[PDB]
Amino acid sequence: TNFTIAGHEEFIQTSSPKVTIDCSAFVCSNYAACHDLLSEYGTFCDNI
Amino acid sequence: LSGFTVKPVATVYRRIPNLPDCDIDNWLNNVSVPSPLNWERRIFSNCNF
Ligand SMILES: *[C@@H]1O[C@H](CO)[C@@H](O[C@@H]2O[C@H](CO)[C@@H](O)[C@H](O)[C@H]2NC(C)=O)[C@H](O)[C@H]1NC(C)=O
Repeated sequence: TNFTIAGHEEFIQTSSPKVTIDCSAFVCSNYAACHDLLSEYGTFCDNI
Repeated sequence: LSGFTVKPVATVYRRIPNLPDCDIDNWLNNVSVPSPLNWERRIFSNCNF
């Protein structure tokens, strides 16, 4: 016999933080031997 | 591109001066050589060698 109007809310996730990883700098710091050894592995960092 | 790092511009060197010597040669060249059954031990700390 009588009515009103209610209000709801809804959140839908759309985006996400764009995470970029420096594979070379993460696996090896500023050291020469580490980079020299990592250069003999392949393209793992490239694939990442 | 690949990462980089700021190159150092100086060098810090801090050490305690005016310290005695360890004198390990006087301990190794003693006239009292023990045996493996009663081997001896001397601790060297706070000295220069
Ligand atoms: C060589 O060994 C002797 C015998 O262990 C040392 O003489 C003893 O030295 C200690 C100190 O490290 C003293 O407390 C003892 O009284 C000494 N015993 C003695 C004199 O019979 C001696 O110091 C060692 N080093 C040298 C350079 O001789």
